Amino acid sequence: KSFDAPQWDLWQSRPRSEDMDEALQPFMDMPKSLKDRRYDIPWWANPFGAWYLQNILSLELLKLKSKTNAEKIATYRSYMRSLASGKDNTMSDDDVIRNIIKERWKTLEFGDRNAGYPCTFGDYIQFLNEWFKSLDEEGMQRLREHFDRR
Amino acid sequence: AEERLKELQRAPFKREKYVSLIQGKYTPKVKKFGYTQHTTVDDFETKE
Amino acid sequence: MKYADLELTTRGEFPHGMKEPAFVKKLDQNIPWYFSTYRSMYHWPITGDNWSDLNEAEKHHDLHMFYTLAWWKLGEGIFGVD
Amino acid sequence: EGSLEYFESQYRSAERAVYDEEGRGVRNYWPSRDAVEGIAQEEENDAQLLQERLFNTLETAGTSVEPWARNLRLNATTGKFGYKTEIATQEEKIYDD
Amino acid sequence: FRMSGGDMFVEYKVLSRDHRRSIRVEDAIVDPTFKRTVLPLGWLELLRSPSLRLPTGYFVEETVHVSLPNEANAIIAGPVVLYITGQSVPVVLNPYFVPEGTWDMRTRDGELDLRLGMDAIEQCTLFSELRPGGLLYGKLPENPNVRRNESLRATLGRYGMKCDLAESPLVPRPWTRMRYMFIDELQRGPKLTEFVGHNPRNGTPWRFSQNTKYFRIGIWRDTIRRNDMNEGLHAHSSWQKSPQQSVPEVRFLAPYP
Amino acid sequence: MEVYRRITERVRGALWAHHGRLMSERQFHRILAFVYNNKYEYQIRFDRMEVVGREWGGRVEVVTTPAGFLKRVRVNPCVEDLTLYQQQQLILSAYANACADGRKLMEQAEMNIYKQFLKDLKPIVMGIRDNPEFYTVSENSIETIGGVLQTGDSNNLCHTHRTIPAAKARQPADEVRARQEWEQKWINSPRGQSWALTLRGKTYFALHGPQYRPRGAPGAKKETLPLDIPAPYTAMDEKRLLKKNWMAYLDNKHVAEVMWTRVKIADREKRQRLLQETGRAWHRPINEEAINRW
Amino acid sequence: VEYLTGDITITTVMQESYDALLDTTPHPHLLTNGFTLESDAAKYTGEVNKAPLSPLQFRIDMEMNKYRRQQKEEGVVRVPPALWRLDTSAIVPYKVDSKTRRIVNWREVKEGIEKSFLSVGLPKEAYTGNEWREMLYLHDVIANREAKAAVLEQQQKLDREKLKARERASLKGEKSSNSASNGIGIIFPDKDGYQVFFVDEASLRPFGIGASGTLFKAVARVYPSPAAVPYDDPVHGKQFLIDTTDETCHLFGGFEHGDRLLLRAKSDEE
Amino acid sequence: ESVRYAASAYVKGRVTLLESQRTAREEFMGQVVGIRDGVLFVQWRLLKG
Repeated sequence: KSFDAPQWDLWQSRPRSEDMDEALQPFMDMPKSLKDRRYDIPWWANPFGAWYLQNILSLELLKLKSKTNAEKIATYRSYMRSLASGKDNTMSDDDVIRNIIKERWKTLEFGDRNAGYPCTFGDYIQFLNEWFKSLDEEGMQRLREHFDRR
Repeated sequence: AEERLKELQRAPFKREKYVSLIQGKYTPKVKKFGYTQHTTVDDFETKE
Repeated sequence: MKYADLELTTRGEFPHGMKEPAFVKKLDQNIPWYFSTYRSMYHWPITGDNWSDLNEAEKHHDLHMFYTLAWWKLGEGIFGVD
Repeated sequence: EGSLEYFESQYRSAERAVYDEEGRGVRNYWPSRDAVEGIAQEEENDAQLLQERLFNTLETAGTSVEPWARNLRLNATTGKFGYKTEIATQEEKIYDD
Repeated sequence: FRMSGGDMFVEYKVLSRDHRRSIRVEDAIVDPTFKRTVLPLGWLELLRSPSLRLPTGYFVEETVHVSLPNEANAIIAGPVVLYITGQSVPVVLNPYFVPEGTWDMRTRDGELDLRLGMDAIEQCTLFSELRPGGLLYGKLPENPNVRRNESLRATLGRYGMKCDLAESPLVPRPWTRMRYMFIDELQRGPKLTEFVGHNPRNGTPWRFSQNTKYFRIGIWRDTIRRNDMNEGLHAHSSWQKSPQQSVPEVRFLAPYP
Repeated sequence: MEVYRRITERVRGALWAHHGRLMSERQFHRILAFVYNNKYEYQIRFDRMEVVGREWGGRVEVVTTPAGFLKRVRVNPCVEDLTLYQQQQLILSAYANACADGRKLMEQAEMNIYKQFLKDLKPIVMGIRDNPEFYTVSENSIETIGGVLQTGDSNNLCHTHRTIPAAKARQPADEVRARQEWEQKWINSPRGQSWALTLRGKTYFALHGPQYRPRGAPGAKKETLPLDIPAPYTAMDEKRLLKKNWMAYLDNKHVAEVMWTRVKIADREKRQRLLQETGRAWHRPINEEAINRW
Repeated sequence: VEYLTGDITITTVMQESYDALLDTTPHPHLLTNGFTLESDAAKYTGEVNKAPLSPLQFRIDMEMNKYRRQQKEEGVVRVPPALWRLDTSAIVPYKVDSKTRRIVNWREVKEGIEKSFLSVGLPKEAYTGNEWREMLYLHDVIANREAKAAVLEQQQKLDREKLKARERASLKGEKSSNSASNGIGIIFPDKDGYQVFFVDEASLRPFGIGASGTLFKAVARVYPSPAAVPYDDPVHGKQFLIDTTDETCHLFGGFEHGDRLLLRAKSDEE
Repeated sequence: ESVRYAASAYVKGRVTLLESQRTAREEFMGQVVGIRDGVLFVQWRLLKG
């Protein structure tokens, strides 16, 4: 056996067919006896899927800092008619919202979830693997576009 | 007739308030120019 | 779907492709010319529409793309709003 | 449209809130600190209206959802999962190929 | 393509194969009751252009009964190109050339009563007019597979259509299928294209990585004394001193960096 | 093409000269594109018809689409006896008088296009001069680093014109709303009730009611209030560029400045020529202090 | 094209095999017939017996996602009316064969979800009188749209047969040329479809307008206000403002003004 | 109990009770078409919108 750190690409060098049955590598390497013990449950019962559901997908639970009346007025009159020299920020609550989301992706950390953080790493790539196998044609097209862009 | 039936079934919804379900949202959403989502103009679009 | 609570202790390091390699002092062949002298048979990118039953281009590209997306955690925190 | 409508509505409210706060009817350029930094109660009332209709009818219809699913979804939205770590047998860990 | 009286009228242009000779037809019925399109026999000699590849004007010239329009009463002649006004793609017929006696369409004064059959409908955008909901669907010959009077949403409803397009939140909306479009000139510039191999087409775009035999001593000398310039083949590697590494599709004309 | 692009550059340049607004290249080209497509439409429809030029007596006839294409030629057997040279010249001159008639038609068409184009520019142009801050000084008044000097002569000859009512604003929009107020006032009156049953009335309703256009019929289905693009009050292309990259900002403002200068030079050339034609100006510089003494 | 030609057909064998594999393989959003229950999934699900998806909760989350979507796209949501309630009546849960531990009705479930989701949530009193009226009318108009199409096509065949019969068997001698073939009949669109109108001297002349091409101006006697027409009834002792319009009356089942209508009364009287 | 059209939809009874009250003279531009069951058909031209 080779005891150096695991490569994630090993499937490309070896002609083993159980590989291609699953997306990510550590699940390709998984014995059948263990794969038997993964049980099918709703996608949000996967703690990472839960995290994704709460933070990203649920807008309704997102609260924004409420604007004062002065702020409401200055903002409105900025939006409707532009006069130069003004504060360049005037940030759309759309931009703000998307900033809060992207920093929610920043602040997401994995680990033991009896400690602080929401997800095991294994938990995360597990949801990821279930999802990558789950892709349609236009699904993985959207994926590859997303990948080419970012 | 089908589309008009759809309008009528959704007609009581059109009489209520607009309210953001993100509370603390004020600034309007931008709808850009030429996006297919936003085109209201039917030049020749008949039932046919 | 198909969830178990699994412990994965060691993931190998990031596939950024750039890691300081193992350093040596002496080398086996002391003959650097072999680097510049080496040729190979031609790599032809395509033959006749490039059809294959194993779909190689598509499949291999996606498989690389998957663990790449995994490691960058979908590139989702990196970009703010310009 | 409908962003703009809401937007314009809350502006109208905020400004007739600031400029005449007491509803006397005349324009006041020296407003109290409470009317300037004060938040509109209409925002809160709108949240409470959504609560009263949309979410309430959703929990009402969610009454007859079978118990494990409610308890599980509750675990999800809270974030606490009692889950026992599946332990790979020595044969699935060290002695596996 | 225009509508009247319940049916289509299309302008088209008949042509020999080398496009030496041509005939316009202004209003032709699009009728899918004709297995194959019919022309007056007289045109056979008008459209015959004897090129090099076809020493006689046509590749196929034979006699068929052709009793469908109205024992060899007609002639199958191919291949004659046909350009319909709506379509970008030429349609290539092997039509029935009919004499006067077999069928005479003089029908109204100056009017030749020509029509287009499924020979030419199969090859156009016109074909999509043949499916349920289209404008030729009424005129399909009766089948078990084609129900005459059904409403469209009734039919599609049987095939499994439930709601309107992307109405359920589970199906992504059609227009987010394509969000970004990549045009090198408008953003970030062109790629830096290298090769290792014989040609640009015969090699790989990739250089060799740091783990190469010949690159290790060099890269070492380059890590230790960073500021002085170092000999080696370690230059050719994908890895180097500068923050900008050599890997494929570096955009080198981009303003930043 | 030329007559249009000159006016559009006039607009872009002026837009940046008077207020700090830039027009997006996208916009600038899409104006012109709309003119072009207009011409194209007029062509599409012009080819469905024919113009007939005729030479000597009626015995040489030439049938040609207004674009100058030749469809038919009829000729008397008289012509057949002339000469190849004279036959050619005859037919060619008939063709010429045909192209003449066609070109008369087309030039009316083009006048029409120019009018539509102007009408489409008007919210922009009248967008920039209809503001409470817009002003101009006479072209013959000296300009110095502080401000502009007063032209001395004929204190009667300088009249400042004003486009804006100085009391509370009456905008074009209020005028359109006034127009539909009068439409409804007329319609809903008894005499108007009887008029709406006439042929004139139904002509009016067929042309100018959009509200009654059946779903899917071409054309606007509501009556539109006139576009308002007040120039100093609407940020256009300079704010996006200033947020994104300074370099493109400097380049686009540079383009606008250059265009404005160019326009102004053209106006100076036309002025000079009109001045020479009427003999107030010489053909070479005779006054060099008007140039060298600055 | 082969399907529309009749050449290729979907058979019962193809159909049922199609259904077989549609049952026995994994569906992306739903549990499928031929999904095996796992005893030990209780470690997570919390229950040993039942199926690890609840169609009711799935529907609910679909509603939630519908609103989250309308918000993501338009920035704002319309608050549902107070008379609005989600209809859960059409939803049935997963049934499991105890012996083989599989899900028997997958299709019953899917049909349930779709049928519930499509249904609008609000009753009759959430509407204006006019709105409810027009809605009923339009239901009937579709459901009959089919059969009316049928009847119409039949009568069209009858009309054309009558035309070619009428032109052929009247006179062949004067109707073979151009004046009589253009002359005897026209196919032209009518309110319900392309119909056949008879153009003839003997047919047209009682009306005092020349022929099928005649242009004309006319002056007609109309109600000054067809919206409100003041009929006085001695019998009921009533003042009646009656609305003679095509639309308002169309709403009532399509009956227009001036329509000759047989009705037998129910308590035979026609 | 039952409603059915006498003859065809387009054959129209004369409404006498409202006939005396038709007042306004209104103008039309149109084109003759044909005859179905003695009923004259017309195509109107100036048409709203």
